[PDB]
Amino acid sequence: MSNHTYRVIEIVGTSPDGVDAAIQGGLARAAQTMRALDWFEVQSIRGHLVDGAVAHFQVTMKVGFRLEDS
Amino acid sequence: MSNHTYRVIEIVGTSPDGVDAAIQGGLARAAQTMRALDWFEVQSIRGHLVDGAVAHFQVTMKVGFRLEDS
Amino acid sequence: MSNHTYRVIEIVGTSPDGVDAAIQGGLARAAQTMRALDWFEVQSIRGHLVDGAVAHFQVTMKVGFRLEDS
Amino acid sequence: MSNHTYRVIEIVGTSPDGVDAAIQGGLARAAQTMRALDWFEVQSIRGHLVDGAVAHFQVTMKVGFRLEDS
Amino acid sequence: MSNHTYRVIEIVGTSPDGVDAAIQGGLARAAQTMRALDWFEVQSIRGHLVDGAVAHFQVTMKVGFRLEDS
Amino acid sequence: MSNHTYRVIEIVGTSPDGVDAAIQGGLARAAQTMRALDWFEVQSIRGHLVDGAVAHFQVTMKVGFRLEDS
Amino acid sequence: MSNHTYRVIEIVGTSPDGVDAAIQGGLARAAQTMRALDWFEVQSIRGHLVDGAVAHFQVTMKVGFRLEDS
Amino acid sequence: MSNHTYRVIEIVGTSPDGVDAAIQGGLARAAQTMRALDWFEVQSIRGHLVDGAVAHFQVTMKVGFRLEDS
Amino acid sequence: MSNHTYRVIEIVGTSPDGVDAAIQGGLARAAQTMRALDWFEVQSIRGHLVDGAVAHFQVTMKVGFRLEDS
Amino acid sequence: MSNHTYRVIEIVGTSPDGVDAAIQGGLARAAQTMRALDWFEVQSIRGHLVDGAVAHFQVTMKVGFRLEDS
Amino acid sequence: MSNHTYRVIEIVGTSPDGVDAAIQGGLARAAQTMRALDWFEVQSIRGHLVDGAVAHFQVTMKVGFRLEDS
Amino acid sequence: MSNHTYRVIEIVGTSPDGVDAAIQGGLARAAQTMRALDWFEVQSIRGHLVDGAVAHFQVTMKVGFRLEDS
Ligand SMILES: [Cl-]
Ligand SMILES: [Cl-]
Ligand SMILES: [Cl-]
Ligand SMILES: [Cl-]
Ligand code: NA
Ligand code: NA
Ligand code: NA
Repeated sequence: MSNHTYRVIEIVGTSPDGVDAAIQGGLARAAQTMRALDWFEVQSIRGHLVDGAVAHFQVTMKVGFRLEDS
Repeated sequence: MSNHTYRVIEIVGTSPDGVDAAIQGGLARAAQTMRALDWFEVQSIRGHLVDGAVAHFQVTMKVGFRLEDS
Repeated sequence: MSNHTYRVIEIVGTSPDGVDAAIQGGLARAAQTMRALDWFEVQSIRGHLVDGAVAHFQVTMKVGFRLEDS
Repeated sequence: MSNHTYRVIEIVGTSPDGVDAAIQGGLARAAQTMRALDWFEVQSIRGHLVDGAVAHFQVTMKVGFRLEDS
Repeated sequence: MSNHTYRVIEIVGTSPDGVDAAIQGGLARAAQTMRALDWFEVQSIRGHLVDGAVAHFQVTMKVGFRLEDS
Repeated sequence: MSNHTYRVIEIVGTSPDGVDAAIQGGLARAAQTMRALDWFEVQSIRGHLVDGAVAHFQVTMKVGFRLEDS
Repeated sequence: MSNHTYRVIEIVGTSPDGVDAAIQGGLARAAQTMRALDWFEVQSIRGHLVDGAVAHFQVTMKVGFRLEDS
Repeated sequence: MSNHTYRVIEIVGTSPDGVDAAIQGGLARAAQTMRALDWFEVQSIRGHLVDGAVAHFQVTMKVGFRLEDS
Repeated sequence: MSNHTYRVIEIVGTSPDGVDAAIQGGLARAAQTMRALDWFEVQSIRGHLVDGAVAHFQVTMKVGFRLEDS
Repeated sequence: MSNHTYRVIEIVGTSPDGVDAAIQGGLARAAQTMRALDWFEVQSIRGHLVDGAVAHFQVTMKVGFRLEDS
Repeated sequence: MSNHTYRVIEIVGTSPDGVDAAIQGGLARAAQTMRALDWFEVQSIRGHLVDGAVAHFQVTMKVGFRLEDS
Repeated sequence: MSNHTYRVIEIVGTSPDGVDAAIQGGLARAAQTMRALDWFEVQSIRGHLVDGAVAHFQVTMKVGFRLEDS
């Protein structure tokens, strides 16, 4: 690596099934329309409540991928 | 949302199961008293150990709800 | 101050009229039933949107007041 | 929210008329070509000067919007 | 611990005799009117001056205790 | 900028008329005897109270200016 | 405790099955060779991606234990 | 500067040479696409190792540019 | 407090006695020059060691005072 | 120094008699078995409470020392 | 050290030749008109761009020196 | 990885020739005695000054490596 640049994106996964589901969900959505993802760093784990249960988990994470062509 | 006001307190949720559990359990007691929980936010994930096993996951949280009374 | 023992709570004042407004309402609402609020400290400035205009600013502030000693 | 996958970007709105103004323009300009901006979050309040008067305030804010899922 | 929840409170101890006195003082006031306290985490050590000496030490700390009944 | 060596100092502007006001006075007062202030950066927004109304906002800001080089 | 002194080392747990597993996994290792660990503290949650899906989570935490005998 | 708006993204610059190189290289690709880079800000300096030698310096950066279109 | 302005500088206080001493000593010299010290704030507690004894406690502080001149 | 390299370990000092004692206490231990410690840095000040009073303070710090000979 | 106080100043070095040049440059300017400097701690590494290259590196650092006379 | 577990130690690199050298220097040492280090992470950049010039930089970072075999 001497000329390998990365782009760091921010997404917020959500799911009623917990942190891992949320992380997993958000990530599939990125890789979906984005080029080979490489890593993710969680920024925060939030949430909304209804009856008094976690309506949905919100896991903000930073996602990195490589840029290439030429 | 006209000009409501919110209250943010800090509860520590605990469970042997894991993070999700600890949070869910923590939010359980908080709601059992309070005034429709609107949102929560994880401050940290700690845990107590006995030997080579997690005794209890400790997920400290910030929960916000309504205070827009009169 | 040698017997002075203060208590710091957290609140989130909202307002469609900016930070100043959001701060002002929150604190007003707070005292409107609570004690003699001494000071406040801004934790974060956020907001919810609709189009490209802030429906309401969200200033969460830590507030403190002198407790009772005898 | 279980399919909701948001994207948080960062912007810096400027204004010679204070924080409120700087925040307002930034977000307006943002949506003026972008999607349905959900929320925003203040990262920093800065400013460039000339004499002893703020030429323009600089509010950098993280902004998020719902992505597309199907 | 599977169903052991905690509440995290904020107090500001004060004393002219230093950090430890301040911590000690504030804590006695909490335990005084509060249920069995469990731990405290210092948040900040501030102070006010008179002749040029620490009029009073201010040690903000977070205090945790257990919630129980049934 | 290769000889430009700036000095960053910290100040706290106060005002009963909100953040904007507090920021404005502080900087004005600063230059009213000091050099050519280049930029400023908000450290914290606080305030002292009386009833439930801010007696004066307290914006502490880091300010910088170009030093002298020859 | 009374005069106990503890060491805080820093490990990183990894697992294909989420935070809990990585947390649990990492500790087991520390326990395999270290005297009764007392507590852990999550420092971060990251993960490598060899594709659209998660290759495996990485939970980095600080583990604390005592030391005294003679 | 009337009331322009800026965009801040995050790139990771890499180089075996060192920090300076990694940043310079990172900024190279960022500019090669974007819209006159105004400023950058280092978020962290990381690096990959093979044995007893630095494989690649990794300087993550925040780059800001213009978005004041219409 | 009409619309005063304050100045915040950073001194490092030192003492073999302990934290309290180091701070008290640090504030001593600061005041011996400056302009009625209003408040202080501890930034960190460090210390130098020779062998198995604390050589000197180092408490870095932020001291604020008046600058509301004309 | 010139080409020295240091290790930073992390210990936790505890004492029934305040911060100083815990700080002092903890170090002594590190010194008891580690080659001339050079510096320490307070990371936190916490404490357990078995009642209204402080059972004992807990001061967690990072201790640094060198390593070179051959 | 029982009565050794320090002052902590803030400067922003600049240079087109990288972080080290910038650090080096800013420091010479301080020591130039200031009394024996003792240490510096980097606060941030920023920069401005022209053609798309680092017009100049900006390294904000905190500089410490001793105060003495009598 | 799959079930790997890593240790993060913390070293400090020093050099008369800037950040790179100190970074490079420090690591070499860790490598001299530690099994194939995998990654490093800059925690700070400081330096001692025995005069107007830099005596030598001090780069403190966290180095990570694995551990597993049996
Ligand atoms: Cl907090
Ligand atoms: Cl960020
Ligand atoms: Cl600071
Ligand atoms: Cl750390
Ligand atoms: Na989980
Ligand atoms: Na460099
Ligand atoms: Na003390």
